[PDB]
Amino acid sequence: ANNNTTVFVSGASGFIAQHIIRQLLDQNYKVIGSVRSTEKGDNLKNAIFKSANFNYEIVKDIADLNAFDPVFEKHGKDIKVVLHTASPLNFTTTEYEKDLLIPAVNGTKGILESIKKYAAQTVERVVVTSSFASHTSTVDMCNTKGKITEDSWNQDTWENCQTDAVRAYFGSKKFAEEAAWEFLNKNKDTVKFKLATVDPVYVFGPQNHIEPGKVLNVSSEVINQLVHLKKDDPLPQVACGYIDVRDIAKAHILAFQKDELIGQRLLLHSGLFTVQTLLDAINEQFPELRGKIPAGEPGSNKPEDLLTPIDNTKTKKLLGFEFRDLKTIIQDTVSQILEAENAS
Repeated sequence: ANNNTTVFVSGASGFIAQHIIRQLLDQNYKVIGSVRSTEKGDNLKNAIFKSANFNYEIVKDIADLNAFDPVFEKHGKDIKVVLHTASPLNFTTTEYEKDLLIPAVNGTKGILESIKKYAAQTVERVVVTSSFASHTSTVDMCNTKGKITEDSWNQDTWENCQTDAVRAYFGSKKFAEEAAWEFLNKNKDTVKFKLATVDPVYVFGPQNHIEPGKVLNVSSEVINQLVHLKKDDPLPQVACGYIDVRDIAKAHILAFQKDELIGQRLLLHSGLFTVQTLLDAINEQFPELRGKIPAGEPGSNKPEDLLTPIDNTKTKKLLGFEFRDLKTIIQDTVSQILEAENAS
């Protein structure tokens, strides 16, 4: 029955999306992904996924509100599930409303309007990839006396998130997700689909695919960065929650399969980290790197002493599977990096 179900995945080349599609194909779903070019789609179909159940459509700019109209006109009677993972390109700008906020909101509104136009009674489930940033501003992320849950919202306004590039990016995620819930509320009787959102913290984990022989490109930066720093190199400053990419992918799939996930914001978060946390874990699990990478200041910079606590009890109860912990993430991520460089 899964092969009788077509799932549309926007932004199919992405880090999260590739794991979603791998998992979907492993469950014998029919998948149409959207890609920015024929060469990317072909590389995906024939070098990465290698499946007759993966098709692709070209969608170049999700800031265009009509970007998904051709897809749903062509396939509007077949797509039962939409996993909307695509985000606008993030680039340096000082015009945050024009270059960040408006494209992010249109990036959500567009595909929903396409569904309303061409597939209102066919699409049964939509899952939108959102962000921890819809739950908190950057300015509210470092309050050890507060608490963030799935019902928390980033409190910034359209105007005050524009003070700086990271805060504006956080605001773009907030307003993009708000647009999804607002669309659903305004169209409750016009469209059939049920909506959930998957809202991840900082994403760690192994690449779905590595092409060998290459400098290795990795989709989550900080672990690969630390692995390649020398002993005396100055340390980056990075603190957030962490979540494995494969758990995010699995959550998206449950979020269209399971009726208990309907209408929920799912906070995809396994634990807190600072760079010290990562160094401690990497040094412990990879003897070959001790004395080669930084040690940092073990015991300093505990994330509990810096970050607003995150309580995602609801999400963990509803998803019903155990998130990978930091040790597993570091083992899988670092061993993939080291083996790939060994092979090249």
